[PDB]
Amino acid sequence: PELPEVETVRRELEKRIVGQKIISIEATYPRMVLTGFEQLKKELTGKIIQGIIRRGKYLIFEIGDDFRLISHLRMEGKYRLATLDAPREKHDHLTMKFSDGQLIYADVRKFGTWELISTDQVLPYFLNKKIGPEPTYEDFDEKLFREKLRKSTKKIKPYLLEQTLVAGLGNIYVDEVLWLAKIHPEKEANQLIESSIHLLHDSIIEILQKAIKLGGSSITGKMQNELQVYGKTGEKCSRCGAEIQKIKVAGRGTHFCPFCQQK
Amino acid sequence: PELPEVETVRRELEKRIVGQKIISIEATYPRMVLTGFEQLKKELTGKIIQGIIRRGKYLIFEIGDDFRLISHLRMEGKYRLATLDAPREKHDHLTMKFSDGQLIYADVRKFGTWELISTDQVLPYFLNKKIGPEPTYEDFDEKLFREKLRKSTKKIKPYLLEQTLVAGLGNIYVDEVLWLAKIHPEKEANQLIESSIHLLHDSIIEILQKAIKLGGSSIRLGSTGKMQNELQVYGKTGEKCSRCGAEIQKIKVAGRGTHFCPFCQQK
DNA sequence: GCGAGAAACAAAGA
DNA sequence: CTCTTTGTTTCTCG
Ligand SMILES: [Zn+2]
Ligand SMILES: [Zn+2]
Repeated sequence: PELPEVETVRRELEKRIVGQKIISIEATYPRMVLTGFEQLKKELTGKIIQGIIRRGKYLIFEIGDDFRLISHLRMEGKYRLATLDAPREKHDHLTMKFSDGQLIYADVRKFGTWELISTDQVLPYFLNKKIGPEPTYEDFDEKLFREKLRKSTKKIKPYLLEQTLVAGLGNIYVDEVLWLAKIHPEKEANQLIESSIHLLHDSIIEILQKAIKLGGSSITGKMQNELQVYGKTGEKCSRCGAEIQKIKVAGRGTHFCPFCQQK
Repeated sequence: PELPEVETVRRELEKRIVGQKIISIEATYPRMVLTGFEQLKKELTGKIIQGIIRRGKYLIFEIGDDFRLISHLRMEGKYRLATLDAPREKHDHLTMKFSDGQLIYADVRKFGTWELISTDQVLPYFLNKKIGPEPTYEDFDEKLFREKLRKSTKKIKPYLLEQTLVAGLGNIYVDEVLWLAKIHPEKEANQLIESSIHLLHDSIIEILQKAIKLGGSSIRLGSTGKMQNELQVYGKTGEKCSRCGAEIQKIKVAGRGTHFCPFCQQK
């Protein structure tokens, strides 16, 4: 999941679990709680979920007043709400039990993480990750973006995916955005023109905000209907009729139009 | 690679290339020759490799009389000897060709460097970097070492890594030394006792010489090492300390992965 | 001071 | 990027 998907998860959870008291926390894979499962159990049991925030692809549960739970799903993490008598599934790892149901975290890869952070350490935690700005016209400043790009010979796709220029792009939306901006994924950042950078800036926001609006991509989101390159190897570019190509860039599957996006 | 690995490489090359005349030097990544690839090609082509020395982690090729080739392998740099018709490999950057084969330099991450330096600028090259002493009893004076430590607030692990106190420790051997001397990586230099310092000094020499003897550490020319079997903490996270039984922990210290026994090494 | 970060880069690991 | 980490050194930041 990318930013839009995480934000969709944040909204669904906000509607459903805010106000709920945690009766118990149990784990079949405590190691995914990097800060220590027993500590987390001690501090959050009996507390009320007050809210759920997001920064980048990170979810932030406001539980009690002193601590926050920072959850990253990584590649395959998924939350579901189940009844109390719900049977286990193979890749369930963690559960928060409430008086009339439970919030289960599952992850086939076991990459996702929980981190218990004191409230005062949340801003620092994100500063320290060097996470870039939210992809909004409010936060994502084109001048700073331009300045950083002009200073780098990094290929634009991998650089965008670092999360430092702007937060929230994954493999799917980076390909979408480069297509929309007519930029080759292996173009060196400092070869981008000013106008090209402007369009890239806006396409980042426009695609990610649109995808939030459609509840993310499901491959129950609807953004998958609006994908122009991801998964369309061989099909015709809607803009020029060229066959969409798939190459590997810094180890990642990459879809692009060979006419609309040229190095 | 660290000092022991560079020494192992220096030995293997010394045995195999001294006396060879350079027929050609070619590069697919000329930018790693920081002083200018073309000048290097022009100055070394046709000359005989007379010897290879080492200072710290640096290799020093004596080729001809007027110039020295100073090579640093940084993180992953690797030399090998191949036949003349050898296929290229993905991360090969430079080759030095001889009449019966070639010496190829490869480096996945492209951190490694070559520099052409005139012979009478070699000693100043090293002085200018402030490289510390070689880790031998003869060169590594405990008295200077002590004075430098007593005067500094630096955390001991990053200070050792700087190469100025003593030359040749990298992330592996610094972790190993500190565990042997029972010193916490984050301990400030000036809080070290004279007896700690003495033990530290000796452990540096003892580990780096045992490492050279064992042909270096082969984790993932030079690649037949045995020292990796003698490691006590580096990469042993979650395993038992061999001295006290406690769980080896890993933390980050000045940006580097750091393995210690928290029982044996208290800050 | 100092330590922290970042640059240079690619691929493996969790 | 899903993100972090890696056998180094040199450099700028705060
Ligand atoms: Zn097209
Ligand atoms: Zn111990």
